[PDB]
Amino acid sequence: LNSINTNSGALIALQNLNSTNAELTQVQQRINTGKKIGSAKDNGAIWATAKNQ
Amino acid sequence: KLQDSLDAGVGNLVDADLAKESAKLQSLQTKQQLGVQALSIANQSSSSILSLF
Amino acid sequence: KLQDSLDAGVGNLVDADLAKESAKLQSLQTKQQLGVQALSIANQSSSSILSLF
Amino acid sequence: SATAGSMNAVKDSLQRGQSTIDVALAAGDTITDLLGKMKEKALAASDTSLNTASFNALKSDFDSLRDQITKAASNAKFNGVSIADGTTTKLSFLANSDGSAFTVTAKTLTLGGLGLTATSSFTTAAAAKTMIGTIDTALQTATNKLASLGTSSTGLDTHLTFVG
Amino acid sequence: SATAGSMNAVKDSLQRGQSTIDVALAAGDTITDLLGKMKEKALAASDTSLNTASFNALKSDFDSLRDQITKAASNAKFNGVSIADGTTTKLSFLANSDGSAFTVTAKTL
Amino acid sequence: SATAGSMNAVKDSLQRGQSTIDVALAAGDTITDLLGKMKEKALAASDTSLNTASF
Repeated sequence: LNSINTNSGALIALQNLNSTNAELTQVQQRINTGKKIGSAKDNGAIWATAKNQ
Repeated sequence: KLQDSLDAGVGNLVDADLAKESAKLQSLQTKQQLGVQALSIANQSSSSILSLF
Repeated sequence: KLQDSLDAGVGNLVDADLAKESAKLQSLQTKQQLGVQALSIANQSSSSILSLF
Repeated sequence: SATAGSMNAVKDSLQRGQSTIDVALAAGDTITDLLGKMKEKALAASDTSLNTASFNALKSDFDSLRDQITKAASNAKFNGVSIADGTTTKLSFLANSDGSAFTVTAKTLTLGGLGLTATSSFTTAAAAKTMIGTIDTALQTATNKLASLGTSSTGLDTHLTFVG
Repeated sequence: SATAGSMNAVKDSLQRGQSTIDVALAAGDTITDLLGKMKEKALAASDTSLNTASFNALKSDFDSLRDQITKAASNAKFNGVSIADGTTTKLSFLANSDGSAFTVTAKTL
Repeated sequence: SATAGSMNAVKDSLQRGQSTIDVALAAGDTITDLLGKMKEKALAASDTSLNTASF
């Protein structure tokens, strides 16, 4: 508490902001490609099945 | 007809529903601005004890 | 429809009401600056008896 | 504090592995499109109604895509190291400050990893009819390999967040 | 004055336990997301109408997520001790200057 | 202050009841459309001029 060498609250706030930025990156990909599974990283089984289909 | 059904199945498998992504984009940009403001409020904490000295 | 209802129930369970949080943040920042000033006034107390000697 | 400062190398290794899997996934997209066009050529060649000229043009396009898969698999590298060229059985990445590895099994995307060979082709309609199922199995195993690399990349991302 | 100055060790023990539980909670969040994806994969594989290839792919992703749970559970440690790794039944922490424990039962993940 | 903080659980149970009634209303809309189709089927079957196969 009352430290000047570290600030845990800024670390937690940065973690939350990073999670929000990751969610925005996901929504931006779903918007700009129009697919919720545009790559194998999204879901490999459904992606391989859609590729074979 | 079978090729049309297979294309419809691939679209059912991978296509995203953009109508939900729009509201998700609005909420997530608002959440990003709120998280940036909260992060700045976390950054401000160290200065308060300078007044005590 | 059941999926939308379950998501609405999760939001009812855990989501915060930010409009209360804004007024709470304002009043608590004011209370924090007032607490720092009161703590400094508490720090000052030792000095008064130096003039007695 | 030393153990806390040691985590940057772990995060760097996870990002390097994610980049390698990204390049491998791009090469895999190319190889799957080429395998689909090769199934197109083989299925067109299987019909007995064609004259010799159409069968020859189809086998020539098939050989061209078969060479393109070889080169596209050859170019799948990131800073001289690859998970899909088949040079190595696996790649290990840092998982913790103590040096524990995150194993990532390699999935070869060259013709030899797909069950095909560089000379592979067809010269008769029955040979094309067998090549139909050969390309079927090749495209199937290629999509399975690409799904495995995608799951490994998602695991790298989750472990990176945990290390942070 | 000695009893008052001995309280810092108790405070340090409580902060140590708080940090250990924080690391365990992060690993538990990862394990819960993995368990949810495995529920989705098993529930998708349960359908009879799938062909063999989709069932094999769902089995492969399920096995991969099962290994990821093992790794996420293994990595949950704070400076070599863990409340969720399962290597110990409980961790004790200082509660007062006389040495009373603040027991925290382990929750294996 | 304890009584004032006690109301959150009441609001939560109230919202839970609203969600349960919403799911019940969706099921009731489906059952109502099904009952209307069954009424049409029985009213069509009631006619005597119909042949055995359509019945």
